[PDB]
Amino acid sequence: YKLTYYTPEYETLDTDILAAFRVSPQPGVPPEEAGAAVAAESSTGTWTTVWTDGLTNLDRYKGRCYHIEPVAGEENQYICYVAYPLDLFEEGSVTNMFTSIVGNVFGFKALRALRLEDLRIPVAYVKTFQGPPHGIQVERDKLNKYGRPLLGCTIKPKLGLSAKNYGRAVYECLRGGLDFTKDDENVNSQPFMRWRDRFLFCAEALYKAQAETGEIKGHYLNATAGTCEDMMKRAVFARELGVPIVMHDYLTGGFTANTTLSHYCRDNGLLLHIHRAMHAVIDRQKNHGMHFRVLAKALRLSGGDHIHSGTVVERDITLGFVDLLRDDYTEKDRSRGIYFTQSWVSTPGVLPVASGGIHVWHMPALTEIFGDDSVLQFGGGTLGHPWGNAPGAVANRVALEACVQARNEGRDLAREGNTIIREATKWSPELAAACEVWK
Amino acid sequence: YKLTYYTPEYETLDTDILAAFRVSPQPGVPPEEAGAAVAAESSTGTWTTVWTDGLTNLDRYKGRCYHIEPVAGEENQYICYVAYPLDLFEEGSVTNMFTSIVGNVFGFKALRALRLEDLRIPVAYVKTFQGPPHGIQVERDKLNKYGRPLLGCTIKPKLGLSAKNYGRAVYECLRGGLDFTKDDENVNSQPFMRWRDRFLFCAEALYKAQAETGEIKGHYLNATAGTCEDMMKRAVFARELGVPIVMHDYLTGGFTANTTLSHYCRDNGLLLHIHRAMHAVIDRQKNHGMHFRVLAKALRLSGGDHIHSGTVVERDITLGFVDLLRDDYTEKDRSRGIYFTQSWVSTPGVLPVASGGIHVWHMPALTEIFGDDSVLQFGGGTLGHPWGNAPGAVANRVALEACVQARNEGRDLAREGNTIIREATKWSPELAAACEVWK
Amino acid sequence: MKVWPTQNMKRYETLSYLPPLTTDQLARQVDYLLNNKWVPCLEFETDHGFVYREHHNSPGYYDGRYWTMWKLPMFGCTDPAQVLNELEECKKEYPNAFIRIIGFDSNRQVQCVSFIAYKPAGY
Amino acid sequence: MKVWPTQNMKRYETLSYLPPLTTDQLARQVDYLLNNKWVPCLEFETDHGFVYREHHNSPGYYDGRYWTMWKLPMFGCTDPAQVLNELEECKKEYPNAFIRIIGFDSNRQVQCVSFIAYKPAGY
Ligand SMILES: [Mg+2]
Ligand SMILES: [Mg+2]
Repeated sequence: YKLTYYTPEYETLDTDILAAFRVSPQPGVPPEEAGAAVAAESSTGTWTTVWTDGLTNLDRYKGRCYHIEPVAGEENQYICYVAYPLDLFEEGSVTNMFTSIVGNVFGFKALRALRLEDLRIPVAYVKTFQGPPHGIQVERDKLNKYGRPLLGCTIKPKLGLSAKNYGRAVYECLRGGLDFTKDDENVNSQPFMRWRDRFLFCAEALYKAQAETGEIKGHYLNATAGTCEDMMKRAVFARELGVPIVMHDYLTGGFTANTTLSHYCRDNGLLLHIHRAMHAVIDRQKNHGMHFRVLAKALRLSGGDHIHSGTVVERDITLGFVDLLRDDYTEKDRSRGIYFTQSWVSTPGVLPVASGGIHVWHMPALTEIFGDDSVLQFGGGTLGHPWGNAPGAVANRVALEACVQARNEGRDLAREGNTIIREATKWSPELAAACEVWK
Repeated sequence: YKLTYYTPEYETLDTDILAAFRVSPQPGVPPEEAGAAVAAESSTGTWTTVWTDGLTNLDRYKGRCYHIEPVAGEENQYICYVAYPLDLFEEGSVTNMFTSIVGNVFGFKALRALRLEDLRIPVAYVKTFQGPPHGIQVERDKLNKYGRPLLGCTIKPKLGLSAKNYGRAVYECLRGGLDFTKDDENVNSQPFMRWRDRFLFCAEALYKAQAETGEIKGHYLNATAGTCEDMMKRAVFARELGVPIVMHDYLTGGFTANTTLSHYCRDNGLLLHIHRAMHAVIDRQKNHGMHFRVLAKALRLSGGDHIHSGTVVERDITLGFVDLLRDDYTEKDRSRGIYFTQSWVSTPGVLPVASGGIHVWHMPALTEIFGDDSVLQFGGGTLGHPWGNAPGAVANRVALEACVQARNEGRDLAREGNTIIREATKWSPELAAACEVWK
Repeated sequence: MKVWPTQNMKRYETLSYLPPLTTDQLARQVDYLLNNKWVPCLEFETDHGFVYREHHNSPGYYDGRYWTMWKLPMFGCTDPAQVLNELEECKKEYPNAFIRIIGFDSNRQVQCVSFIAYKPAGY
Repeated sequence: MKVWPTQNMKRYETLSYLPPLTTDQLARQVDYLLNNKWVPCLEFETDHGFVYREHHNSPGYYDGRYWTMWKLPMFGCTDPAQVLNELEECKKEYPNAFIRIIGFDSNRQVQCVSFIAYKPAGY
């Protein structure tokens, strides 16, 4: 294992997939062996040697541990860097990329734990994927929405409403100045709210709110389903209704179904909102699993227009992967957990979506941190307004525009954010009512 | 047959299908043998024993007669209760359920007569069926019709009108405030009125009446046909016209075709009105056949939104099976012929439809008995009005709303029904004219 | 023999074929909601008070079913007068609107009532 | 408890929920464009002012997104006053038009800004 798979002299090729693994060896397993084992067990390592190995050149197909560095602060933890040749991977298959790199090694007994922190996806592999159906620039052009964050609301309660009452909440949300309402990740098709009923009533509500306001509106119609056939029937009806945006739970549906829906969305002009339900099973613990940035990069290849990127109540790490989702080129930056320089060779960016327990007083911080190319998703913060959904919506839209205006004038959102909101309460009764309820 | 199939000590499982048979044995067949024979002949019983029985465990697959009680009043008649295991039945197939339980036993020579009164359909079997395409709540939400019975009219004469003349009668019906008109069960496609012609003219009429009144209208388009291909062509054209509701004769078309149509209706947003033509061949006689409640249960599984539930001019028995059609849970009640506690685990309810020989003076009784979640169907009572179809319709709609208003005010429809109608005659000349003609 | 009219004969579902409800009759219909533990709400519309089809054509799709909510549903309302007061406030802000009272049954989990409370003049 | 109105409440995207921009506020929004090296341009519309669907109804197709360009983008504009002058010239020729200021980022290669500068009376 040691002499074949630990190759500190190896110069990485531009076609190589590079992995940064956080490696926690078993006591008395030295780093060099840990690193070789990770390489070996994620590629061509066999427990006994076999004659068939002589029919090929395994140096062409081996993973190579080419660098090891200790982790500051931790006892017995290392970043192992591994190079995988391009030839390992099926073209355009995130399923295969994950299977090849993480399918086997995380159970290896010489490791106590293992986390994948980052992947350098080479540009030749990037070009085998469609990527986002539309991406940031195209979405803004289609929706005619420039120069601010977009605004959404998750409909609550997730279960218990009839399809008509759910649509009532959508209309009242959208008409007050939200761009989007949304299905909860859990809302697929259930006894009290069958999917096609929901789709139909959401369409009526969305179109009423668009005719009333004159702004383009969307509702994230959740097409996540048990089978590919079911998922497609749902996306098809969305196409038939003429509505702009569907959604998928990409981790629980999985990459194979996700990439099918991403291709359908490009072929039929549908935006695709991506929910990251189940990410925390994988990405929460520092010692074991896969960092979200890896899941984000994977989504940008398989394809979606939006991806849930979390609340921001470390900031630097979040800002790290937000740049990985949006930009064409991100340079290595260890302070932001970017282990590799990443190019996307004009693959479109994905809009990050901020959600959780946010309300009007969060608006300056969120606008400062994310900037314009983001979606800010209220649930409680719209529906919990004392005057109902439309005033909820107006409060959020006013707070946002107030912040955007203040930022454009040269005001510091970090220092004057509270004051910007207070000023707007003087002329917006809707916002004044919200500001009494929260903080 | 005695020792294997009569099991009075058997505890029924939550997965078992339970049957209540009214058993009329041949003279000198004791009850226990009659009951065992019913169980045996509806499951595993052979006339000579066979070696292949030793390749399995027949105790897992036998029907078990677990209880017998005499019938009050009738000579030599018993209620026998039989448990059938879940594993006997194809998932989602009413066809198979009826074949298994009623396919063989009713010809058994030791019985003079045999009637199936009731079935306990276990919740694990219930969840294999789609059930109603929409059901009561969703139908109300789609049509925007709350807080009263719905009102329909069968077009008469059933045969002999041209397609255009038939559509003329539909328009004049609908415009006077009926929610629905309807094809007779007999009207499929016939020499003087081919189905596609009827559909086209009925569409013109229904949309004219809707544009005139501002209330959503439907016409029950009968898709019943000789073949599945023909049935589907008819449902598809209804889909193309954008009309809300189709119809099927579920007993004469049959459960295989009915379940196909029910699934199409769910997938295409069509309400399904179900007519019970031929029910009286099966359900009329007390000592032989199947009670309607069993046919109703079956329809709720196969699927429809409305089902003909009869006139009420025993009440308790009708109210029994109406609850079985509408509610989520109905407790055993021998006074209403409910032999088993029935849960539906959120399978939607079906609208019962009252029909046959009814007129404006029936409206208090019908509103009292059925309540709001019903369809009241007035053929003669609309088309027999001396002023024609629109005044006919107005008379019925006014009588109904007068009843609803009176009920909501706290009046007793049972005691003051006549007076409620008389009061409404004072301001509705259309209702005054109807009240002179009938009663 | 009367002919039922064609022109300016739009209806609003349940109770719209009766004479317009007096203030007392309205209060008794609201009392029925409260006695059944239904939550009253008001809804209004200024543009089209009827059903039509603009945005889509497929079975069970209609525009004009949703009106606009006046405030919020009146949870823990004990008195019909509170509803009739909101009715008057709504008529004051939108004299040109159609206004209906709706009801929510939180147990059946559906809207369960809908009847017209006010129409503008000429309707 | 105020009810958000339904009637004559059309909006124009970013900044249209704020009070109408004063001359000074307008000049500061134009300064932000110029400080970022974005090219300001004016766009006007006399007919609709909102999005609708006439010619097609497939996903992401709307009519009314394109308005009409006033002249050309103002390449090498250094002073907000030059934009405000064009705004005045446009208002003079089309007093009945909606007028928005748009911005082009030649580096990102997209339109990046769109805010309403003038509405006719009644809007
Ligand atoms: Mg959620
Ligand atoms: Mg008939």
